[PDB]
Amino acid sequence: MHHHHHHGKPIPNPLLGLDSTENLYFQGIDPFTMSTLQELQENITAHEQQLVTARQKLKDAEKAVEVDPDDVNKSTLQNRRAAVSTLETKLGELKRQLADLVAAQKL
Repeated sequence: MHHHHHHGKPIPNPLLGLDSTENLYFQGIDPFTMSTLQELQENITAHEQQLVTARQKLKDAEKAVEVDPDDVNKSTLQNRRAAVSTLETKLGELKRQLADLVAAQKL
């Protein structure tokens, strides 16, 4: 260099005590908890369309006791209506997986 300086510092002051910390922190994570949202909210929707269709399949089984009322086409109703019960059990448990999932898409 081609120049000079005259910098300096004063003497200390009687304030002795805690003067250092360990507050250093960092954060980052994969999106997998909401990749699971995108799968499970789609699982809700597909198991809901399979549930509207299970309603529609039970209406097609009512359409069967309409056309040929054997005790089976009425029991076959209770079977299609049993898929609606499968599907409905799922969607309560599924929409609750979401209420747990969704409450972690926050994090």
